[PDB]
Amino acid sequence: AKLEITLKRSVIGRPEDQRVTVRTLGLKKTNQTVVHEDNAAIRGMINKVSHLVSVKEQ
RNA sequence: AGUCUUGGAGGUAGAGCACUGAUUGGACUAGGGGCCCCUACCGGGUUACCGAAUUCAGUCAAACUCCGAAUGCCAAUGACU
Repeated sequence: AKLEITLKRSVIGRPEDQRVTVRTLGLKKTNQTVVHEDNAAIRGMINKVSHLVSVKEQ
């Protein structure tokens, strides 16, 4: 299915490894709501971070 | 470029004491002197006077490895952004 991905959190103050992964999700600023499909590829990014992001299912 | 995917290369942290060294303690002991006895340093007895090896347990390492993670790196492979 689909799921929404937002930010509670800014990227400034976080390492370089977790910085570009935010860029690849389409997320640039804070509070930028972005929807994608429930796939294990994007789930692996969330499982890698899970703490800049408040996840949102449907 | 990132994530997931399978595939490795590699010998730290850890852990182990099998190699390397270090080192505890007991049993045991070649052998060694010593109380010295009998006495050509020659015949043999003796102790906790030591003791190599010996095995039993016991620790220890930046330059000890039979072992060995997380990650990080080169990948192929598709998928997504």
